[PDB]
Amino acid sequence: STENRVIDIVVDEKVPYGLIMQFMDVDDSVYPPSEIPVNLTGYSLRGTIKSSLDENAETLASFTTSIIDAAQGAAAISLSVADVTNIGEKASKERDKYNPRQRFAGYYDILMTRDVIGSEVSSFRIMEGKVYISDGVTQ
Amino acid sequence: ENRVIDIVVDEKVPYGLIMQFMDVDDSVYPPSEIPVNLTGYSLRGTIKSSLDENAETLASFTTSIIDAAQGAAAISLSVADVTNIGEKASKERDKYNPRQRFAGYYDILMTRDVIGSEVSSFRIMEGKVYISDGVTQ
Amino acid sequence: STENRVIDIVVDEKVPYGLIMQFMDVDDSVYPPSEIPVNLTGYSLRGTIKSSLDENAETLASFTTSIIDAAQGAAAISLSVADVTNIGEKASKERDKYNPRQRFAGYYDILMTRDVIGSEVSSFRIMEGKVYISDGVTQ
Amino acid sequence: STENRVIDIVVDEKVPYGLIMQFMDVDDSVYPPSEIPVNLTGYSLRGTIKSSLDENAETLASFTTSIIDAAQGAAAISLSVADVTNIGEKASKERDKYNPRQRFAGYYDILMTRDVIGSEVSSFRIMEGKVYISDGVTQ
Amino acid sequence: MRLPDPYTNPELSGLGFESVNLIDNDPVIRDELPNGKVNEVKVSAQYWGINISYPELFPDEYSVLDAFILEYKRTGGYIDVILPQYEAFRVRGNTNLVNIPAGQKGSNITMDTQGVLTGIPKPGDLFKLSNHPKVYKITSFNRSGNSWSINVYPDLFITTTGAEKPVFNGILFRTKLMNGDAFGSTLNNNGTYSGISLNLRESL
Amino acid sequence: MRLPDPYTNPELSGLGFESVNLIDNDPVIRDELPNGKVNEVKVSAQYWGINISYPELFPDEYSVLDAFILEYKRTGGYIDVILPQYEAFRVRGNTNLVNIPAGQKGSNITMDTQGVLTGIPKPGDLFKLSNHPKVYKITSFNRSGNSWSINVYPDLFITTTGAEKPVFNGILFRTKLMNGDAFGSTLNNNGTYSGISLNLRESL
Amino acid sequence: KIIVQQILNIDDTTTTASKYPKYTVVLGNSISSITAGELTAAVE
Amino acid sequence: KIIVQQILNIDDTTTTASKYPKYTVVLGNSISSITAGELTAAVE
Amino acid sequence: IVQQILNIDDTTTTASKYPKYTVVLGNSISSITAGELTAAVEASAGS
Amino acid sequence: YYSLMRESKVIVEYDGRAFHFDALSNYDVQTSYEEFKTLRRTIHRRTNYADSVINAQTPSSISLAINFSNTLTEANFFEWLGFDRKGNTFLLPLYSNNIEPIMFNIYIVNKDNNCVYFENCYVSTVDFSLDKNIPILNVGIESGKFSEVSTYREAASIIQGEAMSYSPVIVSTNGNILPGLISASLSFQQQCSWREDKSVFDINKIYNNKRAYVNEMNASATISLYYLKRFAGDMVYNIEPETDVPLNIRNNNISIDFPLARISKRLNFSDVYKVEWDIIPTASSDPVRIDFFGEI
Amino acid sequence: YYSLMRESKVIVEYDGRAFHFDALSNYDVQTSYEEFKTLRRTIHRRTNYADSVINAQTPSSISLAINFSNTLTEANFFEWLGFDRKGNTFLLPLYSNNIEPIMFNIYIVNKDNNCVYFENCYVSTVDFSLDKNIPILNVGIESGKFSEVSTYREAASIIQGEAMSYSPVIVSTNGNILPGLISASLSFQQQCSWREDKSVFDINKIYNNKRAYVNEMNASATISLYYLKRFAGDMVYNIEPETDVPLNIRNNNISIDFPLARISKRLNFSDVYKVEWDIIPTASSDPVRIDFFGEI
Repeated sequence: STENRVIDIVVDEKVPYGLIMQFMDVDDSVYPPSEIPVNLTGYSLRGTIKSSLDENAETLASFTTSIIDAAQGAAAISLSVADVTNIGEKASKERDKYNPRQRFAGYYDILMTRDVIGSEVSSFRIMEGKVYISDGVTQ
Repeated sequence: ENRVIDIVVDEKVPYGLIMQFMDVDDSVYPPSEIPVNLTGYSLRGTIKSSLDENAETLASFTTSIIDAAQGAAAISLSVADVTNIGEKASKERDKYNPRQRFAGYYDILMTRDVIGSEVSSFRIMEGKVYISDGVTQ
Repeated sequence: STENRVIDIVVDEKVPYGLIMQFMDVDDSVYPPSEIPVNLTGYSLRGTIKSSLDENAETLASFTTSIIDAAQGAAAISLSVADVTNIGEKASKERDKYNPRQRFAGYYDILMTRDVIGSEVSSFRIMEGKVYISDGVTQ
Repeated sequence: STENRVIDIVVDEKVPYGLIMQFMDVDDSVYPPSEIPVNLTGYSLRGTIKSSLDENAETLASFTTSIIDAAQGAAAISLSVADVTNIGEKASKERDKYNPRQRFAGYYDILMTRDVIGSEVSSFRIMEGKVYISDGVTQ
Repeated sequence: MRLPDPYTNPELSGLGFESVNLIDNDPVIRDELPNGKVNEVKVSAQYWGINISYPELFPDEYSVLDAFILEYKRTGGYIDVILPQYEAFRVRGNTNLVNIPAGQKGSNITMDTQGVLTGIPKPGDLFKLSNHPKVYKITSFNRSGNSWSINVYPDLFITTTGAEKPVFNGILFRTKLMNGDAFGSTLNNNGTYSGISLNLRESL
Repeated sequence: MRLPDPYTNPELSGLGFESVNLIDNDPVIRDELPNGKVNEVKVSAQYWGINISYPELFPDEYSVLDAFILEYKRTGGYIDVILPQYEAFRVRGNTNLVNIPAGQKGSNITMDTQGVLTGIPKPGDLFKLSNHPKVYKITSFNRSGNSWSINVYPDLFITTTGAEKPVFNGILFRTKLMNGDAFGSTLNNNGTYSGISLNLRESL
Repeated sequence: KIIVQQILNIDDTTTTASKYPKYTVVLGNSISSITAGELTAAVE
Repeated sequence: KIIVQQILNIDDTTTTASKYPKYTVVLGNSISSITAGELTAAVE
Repeated sequence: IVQQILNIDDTTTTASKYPKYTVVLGNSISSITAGELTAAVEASAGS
Repeated sequence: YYSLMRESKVIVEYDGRAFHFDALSNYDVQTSYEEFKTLRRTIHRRTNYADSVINAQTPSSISLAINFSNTLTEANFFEWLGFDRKGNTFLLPLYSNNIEPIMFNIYIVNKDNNCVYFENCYVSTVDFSLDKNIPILNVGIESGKFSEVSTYREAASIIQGEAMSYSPVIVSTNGNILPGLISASLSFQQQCSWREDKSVFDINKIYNNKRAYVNEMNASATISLYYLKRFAGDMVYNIEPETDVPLNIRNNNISIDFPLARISKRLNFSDVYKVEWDIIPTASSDPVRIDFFGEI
Repeated sequence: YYSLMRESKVIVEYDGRAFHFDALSNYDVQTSYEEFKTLRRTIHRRTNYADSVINAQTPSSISLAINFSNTLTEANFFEWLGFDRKGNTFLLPLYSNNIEPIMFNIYIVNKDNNCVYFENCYVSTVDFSLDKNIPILNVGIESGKFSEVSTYREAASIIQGEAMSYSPVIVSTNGNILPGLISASLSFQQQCSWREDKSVFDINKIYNNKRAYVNEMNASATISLYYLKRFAGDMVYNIEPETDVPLNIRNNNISIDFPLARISKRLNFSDVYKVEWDIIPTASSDPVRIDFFGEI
């Protein structure tokens, strides 16, 4: 299927954020294709948000990251409320005509590494996109 | 299902809405579901005239857990509250179907107050709210 | 939704008016649906007709209202001739192009309430709409 | 569906006129329908023709009326030659090219009541429409 | 015990026969002679056969049909049938006042109508005797005032006792289901039953 | 062993029936008398025939069915099946509390519900007695308070011991397979099997 | 939940509302059920 | 421990109203459903 | 071969809300690279 | 008194309520009767005059063109078509408990009591496109019986409001926007058959159809694009048919979602190379979603 | 980067050489995939979502319109169609040793490596007319397989040259010129069928056609004339069908000869009376000849 690496994100103001993800290897040599939980031992995650692709563009936040269930391929990433406030302050005023509650805020990437074999490491850009803040009237 | 839910209120009549939370697991088919224990959860919300952080408030819901084991909760407004909205909503009475009338935006939070002294929040619903004008007392 | 509470009644001059209503509970979890008359005891009904939605508009008439056979969920509502003729006298003059016998009069709303606190002491709308008058010739 | 209350009539001038109406319950229990005559004992019919739908329009005639059979459920209404002759001079003067004899006369309206009151309601509008006169050249 | 139909159940109009086939069976043995004569000998009864076909059926009207047919099978009774094409009331009056003399036999009936009846039968009308389930068919009719006579096919299955009365109206065939030993209904995933048909043979 | 189906393996969504044909078989001696009488006598068991057609099958679900059928052949057991359209519930309750008087015989059953059951069966519902494999059809029902009376077809194969319990839901037919000696399957070029169908018979 | 309603006639007294019309009024200018031959024989 | 969580928010959501006519008018050239009382007078 | 990542909002630790998305990464996280060389080196040193 | 479409009116009656689709853009209708006819040539008399009888009303087709209206009343068309409803959300149920389609009733109204009434009807099609024009919704209906009538049920509060403002379409997958759109076209169906009921009991009576059964439902779409590639060796935008694609289509005010879909592709070497995607849901796909939003 | 027909290019590859038909006037092409689809209605579950799979590439048709070119390269179309060749002369063999038609291979090329390649193809038709206009040659081709590709074989010396100047048609028999011409139209064909090869071995693979067999060849022509007679009683220009007529058709630069032919005639009473001749070779006829000549 389509090799989509790209997903946009919608955080919400005044509220902490968290995302969980589950890794499965799928083999289509036999039908229907077989889906298997990835043993997530020894992997690690990073990622950062900044206001533009530019090489000088300032960082707005970085993710807290943790493994959740290594035998089940579960991991999670999150942002504290203070980070969310910084996003909301820095973000655009411009609104979006499809949903006026959303405001553009920056670009993100959750670069992931494996260090499992031979004590030597490798890294790849598993997921990428834009991030928006949704406004909230409840404080 | 998204977070987005519109609301319509009735002028000069008290308003109340009920919900219950459940877990789901489709690993059993047909999909299993079980009411979520709500013990310790609590709710908040407001209705305000605009998404602008400067916008004025119009009303605040009353809300209550009604049965923790059935996982059920309820929200309401009195006629005094609704009256306050009726006084201040927009007046763009539609030329062809005039009863519907826009009032503002709302958001409802719940806080999982719980043992361990952690707390976390997540927004359950968010949308627009309309009045329908009330010809009879 | 307002799509299905709403019924545009048509009164007619020099003659009293009256309706009878049956309250059914239903669940279509079986085909055909399960259905019963609602026991209407301890409810009561109200409503009025006014010449406009505006808060200053005139009260044109109040309904006569009455439960009957409350175990069978029946109720009845009516207007006297004095009401019908007054609204006949006070409705608009501009005759409807498809039916010159009839003229627009105003808006109405029926709401019902629990007079014993049961699970609630509360009220809700049951029926809405606007009222037209058929003019009429014989006394 | 709707009641089909709207019916229009044509009166042949210089000749008496009469109409008969029968009130029936009907039960659709079997293919030959279970129709039953309604008891008309203690009921009465009224009706009039006026030149226009107005507060002070001219009145052309009042129907003669009677019950022929209280148990066959049949009432009748009629107009004499004197009445319809009074019509024929005051109906309008236009004639259609393909139908020269037919002239508009007025609006009519049939109203029924119990002779002893049910009080909650006392009468209802059976039927209504308009009256045309067909000109004729014999006596 | 009528086969249900639109007249009994106008709500279930699908039960109206799509088309009906009426067959005479007249078992006879026959030969052709070399001189070109034909010769034939009759034994055994004539009997009416009927075939019925139905369209696609919805589950409700089908269930009403099965509820009938299984009641018939359990009871071992008879199936009564009406036949609409002959439903005309051209003869009426106090049928039970007519006198049929005893000892009429063979194919001619004579009656004293006593001047009671009004109208007349026609060739091709159905005719029945009040005390016997057989259905006959009118070949021919004559009057001599109050006296009537009719020549009728098939030949009479009984001698008149003098208690019989004629029956010109509402004749129902009495029949049983020769097809019934392998009966059954296809159910298609439309939710509709199909392929129903009935073969009936009168029985006395 | 229970035939696999979308109840037992809901993921095998193709494995339901595209059509069925529940046939009554009722062997009789019939004779036609020259007087036009038809005589019928009931001898030997009535037995339900069932024809089933499947839709096109993918290979995996086909292989599951194939293995089931071969396991049946190997064991020599019985094939158990439940018709879904009858499966729709009407009566519910603790049928274990129903009590059936012993010694009932002939096509009428009576029972005491003690008021435990809720709803009532419709004509054309299925019915079964817990201690015997035969299945019966309800021709009619009569209530009298909490006592029930039921007229069933066919007639009871056995006299009530007084220890039976009724079963209105989840009724399984017990059957044997008539095609088994020559069964065979065509792999269509598109990668599907077609025409897969079964002619089942009840066996007692 | 569901509400059903009908107009209150003068003849029906009062009864539960129903999902069909009840009464029918039939109109004509004349009676076809009686012949002059019958009515004359009856008087004569 | 893993879950998926959901919310349901149905209620006595709205009272479905419905309205029906009670009677029907039909017209023919003639009434076809009257019978003689005068028949009894003729026989008397 | 390809590998599938499901991701979904986290509401309260270990509990999650239905709105779900899928990433379809075109090469398994198990597929190796030049690590083959150093793995062969250390296996040979074990030998 | 003549009649005029330019002042005709349409009213839909259902559930003992009535819907005034004021914002009609167009409609088309026919009515007809079926006849049996035989010429009975015979060597006694080679008759030249045919013998014939009229038996039945033909099932009329009806066709409507409707603009999208604020106050959204036209959503009831999807409700009648047999989507399940959750406020403004509509869903296809993966399997359905209906057999008969939802029957409903139609008035056509005009001046001078000159009215027509169609008694039993069902929706067979709903169909529209976002093709750079004010989106117009077509409907195909059938009706089994008609008659002329002097009167109609009034309807005045359930009136289709003002038309929604224009806005441009977007197509996306997992929030990837798709480059170089040309059009999107959608159709939804409820294929049905009338059960033929005519019987020898009906002889010398006029006959009508009275009941129909649902054969099938369909949801399907087409998309037209300009052919584009990111870099020459790329694979993501090739011709080959993808499968299990999640796909989302929207305007400002309308949204449609296929949780998983199968895509056929066709390419046309017109003056600018064009591609058509044919879309269908997969058997395992979840309920397709539709939403409506009112403009302020 | 978009693409444009106005700068597209076509290259034909055969025999390990490549032909650049520079002087293309037009072309038209489609591509598609076949799919198997079933809806599997079932009384357990009246499923509404179809089950379907894509299996095979459809055999594309190709259509070309080409101007006649000095340097005559397009004669290779007749060579591939299966005429035998003798310098510039072409002949139909009276009977043929082929079974498979001559397979060949096609590139469609554009800027930015945006190229397409059609792997197995055969010519089904060549067709043209001399109708008072610059003679344009149509070709119908089929191809059994396509794919997109990043590159193409260069071809630069085998380029179709400049267009030949206009000249008027002549028709003749034994050197009699024929009076009052209106048009001549020709067609030549190589009717073929693909052998269907799909097998249960191909399951879960995409399938293509791979081989076809020649069913038939045809050569045929039409001529339109004004109706003329020399003197009223004449016989030579009557309606009646002649047979065994030797017939020759040419321009300045192209010549076609039927050594013996059968002529049908049709007459049309249009405002000026018109006659159409339908031409076909007789069974005993010798090889029809075609020649080309280059303008100086």
